[PDB]
Amino acid sequence: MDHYLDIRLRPDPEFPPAQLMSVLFGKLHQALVAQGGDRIGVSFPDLDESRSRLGERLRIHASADDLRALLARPWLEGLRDHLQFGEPAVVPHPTPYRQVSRVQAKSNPERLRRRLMRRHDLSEEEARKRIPDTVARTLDLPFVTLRSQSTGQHFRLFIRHGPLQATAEEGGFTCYGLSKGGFVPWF
Amino acid sequence: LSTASVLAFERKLDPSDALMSAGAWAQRDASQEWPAVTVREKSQTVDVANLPSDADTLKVRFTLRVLGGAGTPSACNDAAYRDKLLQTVATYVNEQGFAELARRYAHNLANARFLWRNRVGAEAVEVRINHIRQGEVARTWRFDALAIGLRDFKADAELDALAELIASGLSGSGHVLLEVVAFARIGDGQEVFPSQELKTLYSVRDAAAIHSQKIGNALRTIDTWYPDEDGLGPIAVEPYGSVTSQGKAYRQPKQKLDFYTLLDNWVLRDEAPAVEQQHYVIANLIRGGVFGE
Repeated sequence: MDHYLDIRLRPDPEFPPAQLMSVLFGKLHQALVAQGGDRIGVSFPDLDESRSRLGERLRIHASADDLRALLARPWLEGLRDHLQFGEPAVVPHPTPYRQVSRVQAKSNPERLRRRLMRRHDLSEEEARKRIPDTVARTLDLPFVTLRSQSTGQHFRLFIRHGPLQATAEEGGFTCYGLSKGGFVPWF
Repeated sequence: LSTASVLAFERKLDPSDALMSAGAWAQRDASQEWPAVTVREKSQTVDVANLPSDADTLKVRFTLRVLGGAGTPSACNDAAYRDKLLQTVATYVNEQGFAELARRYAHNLANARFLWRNRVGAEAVEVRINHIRQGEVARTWRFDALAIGLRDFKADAELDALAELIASGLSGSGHVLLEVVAFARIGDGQEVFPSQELKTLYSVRDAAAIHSQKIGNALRTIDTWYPDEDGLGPIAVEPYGSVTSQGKAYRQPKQKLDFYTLLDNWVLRDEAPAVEQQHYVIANLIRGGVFGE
C-alpha cells in the first residue's frame, strides 16, 4: 500500500498511553466497520519486543483518497485533543515488509470444556480428563484492550508482527487492520 | 521565626458526589425525572454500569461550595508564623485577586474534565451551571464543553462572569453554591465509567456515581507552571506535583520549585517567587492538606 499516516499518542497525565491506544484501536475498528474494505492495513513502528511494548505510534496504510477521507470523519471527533496528526505521504524506498497477525490462545480451559461438552454431550469429568488444565498458553505479545458495544465484553487482543521479508504479496485485511496475506511496509 | 510544627488547611471548593443518570438528547431541559444508571453484575464476576438501550445521554450532577478564607489555617502552633502567613496572603490578595485562579477553576468547570473516561469518545457534551442564591436559581451558564479545550485557557464573557463569581466566593465577599449538571452523548447501550472501590463500582443508593475527591482532583487541574515541560498541559496542584499514571514527579525538590521550598522562601525569608509560582502556592493553600514537621 502506497500511502501511510502516522498518528502519535499525545503524552497524557490523565490516562496512560495503553488506554489511549486501546480507545484509538477501537475507534479505528469502528471506522473500518463503517467503511468496509480489505485493503486497509495497520502497523506500529515503535515496536520493542524485549518488554513487549506497542510504543506511541500508529501507522495506517492505504491509498490517498481513503486516508484523506478518514481524516474528515467523526471517528476523530472527541479524540483530537489527545493525539497528534501527520501527513499522508508515500512510503520511502527501500523498506522491508511484515504482517500484523492476531494470535489468540486457548488459555481459558473452560471454553474448551463448554465446546467439548456442547458438541459431544459429555460430562464435566470426561471433559476434564480429555483436556487438562495445562492447555493454557502463555504469550509475550503486545496487546490492546477493547470492549464490545451491543453485548459488552472487554478483551485483550494480542498483536504479532511477523518476520521481515524483502517483498510483499497480495492479501486482504480485517476491520481490525490485521494481515490476512497482505503485508505492511516496516520502517 | 520558623515554620510551625503542625499546620492544616481545610479544603475550599468542596464538591459533592457526582450522581449519574440517563436519558435521551433534547430532553436535556426536562432532565428532572431521568432514571439513574444502575450498576449490575455479570460473569470472575465484574460489576459494570451501562446506559439503557433507549438512552444516549449520561447526565452527571454534583454541587460545589465556594467558601473563602483561604489563607487562615485550621490548626497552627506558632502565632508569629501564622501572622506572617496571613499578612503574606493579604499582600498577595491586595496585589491581585483570585481572578487567575478562579478563571482556571471556571475553565475546568466549563470543560467536562470531571467526566474522566466518560468524556473521551463522546460526540457532544454540554455543561449547565446554576448559581443558586436562595432555594431557587439565581444565574445560569450554558457551555459547550467540547468547545473549551483541555489544553488552553481561553477568554469568554460568560466564562469571565463565572470566574468573577468564583473569585467573589474565594475572597469571602459572598457565599457561592453552584449546581453543575453535565450531559454526555455516547450512544445506546454503551458503558459508563463511575469510580471503582477497593472489581466493584462506587454507588450512592441505587445509582452509579463518582467520588467527590475525583471531581475535586479534576477541578484543580490548573497547574501550567511546572518547569519540566508545558506542552503536556495542566496537572492537578500538588506539593511535589506528580501524577499517578505516568509514575513521574514534577516539582522535584532538587529543583527549587516545589510547594514547600517556595512557601519557606516566601514566608520566612521574604523571597517572593514569580507570580505564576505565587498562583501555584496559593492554589495549594486552596487545595489544603497537612503541612509542617
